[PDB]
Amino acid sequence: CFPITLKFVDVCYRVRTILSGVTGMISPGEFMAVLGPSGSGKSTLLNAVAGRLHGSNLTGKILINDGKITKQTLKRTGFVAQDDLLYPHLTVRETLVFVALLRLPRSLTRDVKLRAAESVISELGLTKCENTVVGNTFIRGISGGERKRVSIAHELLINPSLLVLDEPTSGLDATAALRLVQTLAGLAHGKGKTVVTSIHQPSSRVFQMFDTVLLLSEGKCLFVGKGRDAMAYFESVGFSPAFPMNPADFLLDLANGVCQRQTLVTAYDTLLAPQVKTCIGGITTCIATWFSQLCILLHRLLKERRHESFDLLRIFQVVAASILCGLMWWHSDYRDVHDRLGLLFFISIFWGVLPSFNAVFTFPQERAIFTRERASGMYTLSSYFMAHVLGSLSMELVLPASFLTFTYWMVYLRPGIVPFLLTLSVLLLYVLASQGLGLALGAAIMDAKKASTIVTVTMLAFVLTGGYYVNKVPSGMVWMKYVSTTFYCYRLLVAIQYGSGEEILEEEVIGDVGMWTSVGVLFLMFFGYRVLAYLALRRIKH
Amino acid sequence: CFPITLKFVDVCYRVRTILSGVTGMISPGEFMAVLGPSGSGKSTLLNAVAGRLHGSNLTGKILINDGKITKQTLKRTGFVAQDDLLYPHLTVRETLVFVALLRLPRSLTRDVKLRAAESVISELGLTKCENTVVGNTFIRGISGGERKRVSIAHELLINPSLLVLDEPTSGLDATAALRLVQTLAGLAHGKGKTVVTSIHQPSSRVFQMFDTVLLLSEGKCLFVGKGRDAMAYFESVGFSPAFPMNPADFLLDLANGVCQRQTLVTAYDTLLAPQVKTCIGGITTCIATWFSQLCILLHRLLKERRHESFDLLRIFQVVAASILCGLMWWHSDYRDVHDRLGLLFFISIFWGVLPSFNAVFTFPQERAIFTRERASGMYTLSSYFMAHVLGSLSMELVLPASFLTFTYWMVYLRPGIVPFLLTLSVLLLYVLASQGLGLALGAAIMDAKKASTIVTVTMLAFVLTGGYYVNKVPSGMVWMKYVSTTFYCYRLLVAIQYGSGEEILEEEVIGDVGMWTSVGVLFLMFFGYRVLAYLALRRIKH
Ligand SMILES: CC1=CC(=O)CC(C)(C)[C@@]1(O)/C=C/C(C)=C\C(=O)O
Repeated sequence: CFPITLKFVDVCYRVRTILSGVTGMISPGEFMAVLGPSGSGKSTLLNAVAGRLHGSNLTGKILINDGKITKQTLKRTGFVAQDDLLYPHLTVRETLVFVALLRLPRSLTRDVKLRAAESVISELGLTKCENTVVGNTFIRGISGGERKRVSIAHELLINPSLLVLDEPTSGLDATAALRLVQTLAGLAHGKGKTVVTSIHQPSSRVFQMFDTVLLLSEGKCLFVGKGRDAMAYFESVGFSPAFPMNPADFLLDLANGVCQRQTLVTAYDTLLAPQVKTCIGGITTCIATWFSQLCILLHRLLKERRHESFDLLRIFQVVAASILCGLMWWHSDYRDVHDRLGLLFFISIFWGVLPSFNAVFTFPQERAIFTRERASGMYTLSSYFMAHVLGSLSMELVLPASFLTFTYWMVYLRPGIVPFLLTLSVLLLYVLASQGLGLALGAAIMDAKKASTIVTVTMLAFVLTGGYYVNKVPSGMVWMKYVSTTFYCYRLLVAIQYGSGEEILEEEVIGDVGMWTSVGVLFLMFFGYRVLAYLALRRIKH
Repeated sequence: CFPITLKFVDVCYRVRTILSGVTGMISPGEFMAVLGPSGSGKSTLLNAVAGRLHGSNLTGKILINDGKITKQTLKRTGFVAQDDLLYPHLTVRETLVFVALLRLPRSLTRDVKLRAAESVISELGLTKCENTVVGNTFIRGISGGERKRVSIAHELLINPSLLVLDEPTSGLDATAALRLVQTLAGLAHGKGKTVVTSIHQPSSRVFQMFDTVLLLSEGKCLFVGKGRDAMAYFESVGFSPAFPMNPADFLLDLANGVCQRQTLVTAYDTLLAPQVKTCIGGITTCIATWFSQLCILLHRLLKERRHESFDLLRIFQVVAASILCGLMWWHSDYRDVHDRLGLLFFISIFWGVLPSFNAVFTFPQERAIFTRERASGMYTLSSYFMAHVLGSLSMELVLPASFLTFTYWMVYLRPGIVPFLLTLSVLLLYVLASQGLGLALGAAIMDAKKASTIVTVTMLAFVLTGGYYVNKVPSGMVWMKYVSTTFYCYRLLVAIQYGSGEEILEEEVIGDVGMWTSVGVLFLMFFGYRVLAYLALRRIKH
């Protein structure tokens, strides 16, 4: 009930000039294709007419519906990008319901907000595959011609009226590239939209689906016409095919100089180009809509935190370490101290290296998805950060709580329920204070290979200064132990099992720092590493 | 000076039947294309006519030059496969010289064996790019249209006369797919070869380069003719295009039933198919040619072992560990034993975990290249295995020999040159006996992710039983220490630094196993892990 008339009369985009003099207008109900050679600037004319390149070095009068490009007339414009950014473990129906709860406004009820994710299922051909998982090339899911049809459905929830795609039929085979163009011509004809696209190398019966074409040979345009008379035009200039050929291949051969392009630029500006020119509170509301954004993001990512934590090779490493501790220290005796202290220091190494090494892969693997979803009005950074914080400290407390229950009663540590719940609490605090070091380095580096070798050097300096290997620290590096997390875990485990002398009586048992000082620093390192992981994600200003 | 006439009259290939009734003959000097839909069995007719599918379920009379397919008439047949398997760090000229020394026979001199790798450089268009490295999508090297032109040059060194390619112009852009077909039509015309290929979706002026075509729609063939009269044939049956279209797109549309295929199969067998039927010592020699194969393989892989060992993130981890050992134990004193024993056990952990973790990535990353090169008469397994054994024990002795020289003289171990060359020898033997555990597990599993978690569990059981953490092993797992490599390294380092009492006098200093028993087991584990790594590569029978 509201059409749209795109009209651009612009001039060059100097980075060399990518575009130089292009022009043309698009009416409602008109499926248009923009085709040229590779590296000719057809990915820039689309990207600058949806409103994503402006200001610095782009001058022109790209005007939308006899007006001006505005934030008001930009919510009704969907730019389907070239690559697909989806979560693998979600199903196709769960993908489009979680997106529908974030894109659509909050004034609507939750009965039409998931009804409008149901008609988009049937408007495209996504009805047979609404229960299989999406997957990737690791997880066997939907086909490649349907992942593109989901990404088009991501942009049709907001009901746009100018849909600008960017090479849709690239990578698709011969019969899904035809069927995807057939349903895009149904949107422009049967619904009234203004679909604009750029096909790389169209086949012959894909070129019969177009209503308006546009050539681009390194800047300047050669033909802006209806498309059925693209061959009747070029024979008036003196060009014709010498053998039966695809019409989209002849006029794409004319663009890069191959004759059978100096006289094509000149004849356009004198015969065809001066013809289209003639047609020219907010207090208690912003709190409750913050927690509404957080409850949706904990349910999207719940299947992703479960695959990341409960991997079948991370279970085998904990099962294999829980039997070796239970067999080398089987039925230990408490009055030989040098063995009991080596049990309590292996636990501090093992649960400081595993939560901290696997946490550097969280943010580099999702920085391409996040920066697309953020600049679409779905969520800010403070609610995407607090869904990885709260979603990881609920799933990472399952394997160390099962390591210790199986081990504590075979290796014969202190009996009773009160020295067991103190050993469980110090261990689970040391797990949470140790993956914050992984989140702080993985978000300040943004490379999973350069940050996996700095977190290894960092946890090497925390082990050697933990107080077990070297006893006489050489008077210049005594400060090095007060910043290591392994030092504060190991001196708490010994204080629970032995206390302060009086029953074992070598003053490795008697500590030097304290009992409450060691737990007040592991909370300072728990909150202090999630702040420095947020200030490094704020630093990437888009 | 020896042409070849391929002639196949075969019947079905039942795995459902992929092929069912195809036939046809190819003359010398005739560039032929085999085109059909995806999943129609055009990758099987090529793969079975070069001589790579036979015996079990393939029956027919595929005969070469009025004869029979034989090992004699199979050296002159080059099957250029679909994917490219090249080493990245070699240049294009060094790639084709190392292959020319292996493919060509040994009776020739080494003046024409690299002259025949020089004319193949100029016969293809590989003259401008004969000095840039090959690379991959990690290392910036040659373009994608030239990596295919190197893989064609890999097969033209032996000078074939029947060149069978398999989708060459797949992934290439619009103007390198044309230029690659133009030089393949020059081999069939200007040299006299018999080029057979299968193009996926040819453009219009690529289809003008063909001399003979063949359609395949799920088994049976529809047209075997000259190609220029493929449109004059189908109008005699009653099919014609309704709009101007690529001729390779009309008759590929007829294959999968789309009309504008029941009457096409019937009309072929009655009108066109009964027309092509009417035309129907060794003792001292095998030693010296083993070492000649080994000297070529150490020079191919020398740039690959250098990138695998001297990576700039593996240098930083050794530099960062050599300063922490030199600063925590700076100017150590020899008469406090509990600190000196913790220096000697960290060294045993650090150089047992690093050579053994990085050795499991050697054989899984090169099993696709090796099984193609082996079944081409280039090398056997015993000379490919002894080039990874001898090429890795020369490059892995550089970082631990520089760790110990910087560390031994700051941490103040025993003075003199004779206790230093004993500490260097025990360490370098423990490095070589530890990567054999990586080569044994990485060649018995053939997966870099499943074998990286078993080598971590294995080196966890070797640390806890090494004799440092637990002193009183609980009487049932005392056997577990005699198979760990860390136990035999750590008890040798202590025996060099302290001897057997008499100057420090706690019997952790006095050993229990011996001085020569501990070095005779580290040679048994040095030779015993390269045998079990060869018997697991012999197990993959092609
Ligand atoms: C050998 C190994 C494999 C694992 O399972 C993880 C772990 C961290 C425990 C370890 O790296 C052990 C390291 C040890 C014991 C000490 C150290 O660092 O000085």
